[PDB]
Amino acid sequence: GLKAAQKTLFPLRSIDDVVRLFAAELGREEPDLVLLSLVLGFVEHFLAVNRVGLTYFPVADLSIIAALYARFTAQIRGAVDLSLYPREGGVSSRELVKKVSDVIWNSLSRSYFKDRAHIQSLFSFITGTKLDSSGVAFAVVGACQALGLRDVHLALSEDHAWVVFGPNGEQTAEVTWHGKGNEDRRGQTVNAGVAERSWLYLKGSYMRCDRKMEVAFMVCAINPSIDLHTDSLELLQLQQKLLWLLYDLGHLERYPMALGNLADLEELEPTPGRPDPLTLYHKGIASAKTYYRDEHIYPYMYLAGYHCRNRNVREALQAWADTATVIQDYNYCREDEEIYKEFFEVANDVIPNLLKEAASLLEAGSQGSALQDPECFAHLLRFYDGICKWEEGSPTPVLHVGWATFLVQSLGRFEGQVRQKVRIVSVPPVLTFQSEKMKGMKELLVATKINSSAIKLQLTAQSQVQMK
Ligand SMILES: Cc1c(CN2CCC(Nc3ncnc4sc(CC(F)(F)F)cc34)CC2)ccc2c1cc(C#N)n2C[C@@H]1CNC(=O)CO1
Repeated sequence: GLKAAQKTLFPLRSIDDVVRLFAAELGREEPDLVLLSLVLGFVEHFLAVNRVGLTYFPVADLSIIAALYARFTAQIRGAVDLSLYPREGGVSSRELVKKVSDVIWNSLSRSYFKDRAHIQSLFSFITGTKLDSSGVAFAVVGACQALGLRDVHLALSEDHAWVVFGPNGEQTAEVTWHGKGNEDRRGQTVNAGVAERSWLYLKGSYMRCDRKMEVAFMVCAINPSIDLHTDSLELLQLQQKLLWLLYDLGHLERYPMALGNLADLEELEPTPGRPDPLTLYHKGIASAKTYYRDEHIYPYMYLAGYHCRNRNVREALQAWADTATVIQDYNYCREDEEIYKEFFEVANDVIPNLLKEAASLLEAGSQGSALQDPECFAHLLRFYDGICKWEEGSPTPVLHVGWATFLVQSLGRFEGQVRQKVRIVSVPPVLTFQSEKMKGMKELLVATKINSSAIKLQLTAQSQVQMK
């Protein structure tokens, strides 16, 4: 349109007015992605990018939003000539989807920082011709909606986005980049990534959005950061209000990371009358088990982060052990570096800091430590084992660093008499290792004295010692 009914709430004068606009669109046949993203982007522009407004909330006048909306839709409609792409009866062709992706891609500024903040929305695309990676995929979907292509939907993994189209969403197409300067796979399917068991494509258990999940995505995509020290509290509150609206309407049911995002917000600002963060984290894991075969990593990472912030050492290590149990059924590929870096920091920064604080109290003489709990030691081992198994599914190993020095250190935080209580059982607390690297370490892990050189040899597959 804009249709008449889409315009009656303007001007938007408050974050509550924005929520009413999302509620109205979520009540329609198909919520208007372009309208909603433009509004979120406009508000974020004046609360996070250029804070020049003279009122608390940057009043959103219909004349401004309508002009931006008409600019987008006319750009897309003028550049994508549907007459050239006969549609098979509610089915978009791969050429048509590629054409929409090319129109978005070719409109982007030739040079900018692609990981800058606040370039996620259609407001940034229209005013700045800049988008970040997943913002390109979202803009393709909004453009397809504007063109009447009801079968084109956003597909989301835990670190990438693309589109699905055709009957039941059976065709996939890459429409944006991943990482930096990698392949130009635009227009290809994701079948190779699915078949290779790379985490980036979730073995095919990725999210296939309907339009209301596409609204949930843009709300998660809100970035309240003003700088590295300061968030906009008004943006955070808007994002939290919008996530509760989607929650109430049932649209986070199949969106684990949105439930974790909402829990993280509730931790900073508990909404009176709403469930606790811990309930939300477990709902996210429950969603991942129900809809995605328990193939997602972040539901457990959200939970581990919570337990870590609250110093529940046992429960953090349990959640990290669960994260590794998910990752072990993937095969490491270079495109998976983002989750690799997260595991690397957990192993080499987060866990050492937690166990160091535990060790200091225990050294003073205080009993009942997590360091005295063989279930805790077993979770630490399962965490390493899953990461090793993941790596073993790759082609070329050589994953240096972090791993050996802090593995040895973390092992030594537990006394021999605790480590010795874990039973490591082969198939065909109790632990079964899946990785060949940890299977070979079993007797080194329960020695009274941790043999640092032998453990490093085994973890690095180094076969030789210093000549002298
Ligand atoms: C909680 C959390 C976050 C937050 N993060 C979670 C994923 C969210 N993503 C998305 N959210 C919603 N929709 C989509 S859709 C999509 C794909 C698309 F973008 F392509 F679209 C992505 C995406 C973005 C916010 C980061 C690192 C975390 C944790 C917890 C832990 C631990 N334990 N860690 C590891 C760190 C390592 N180093 C440390 O110091 C401390 O722990």
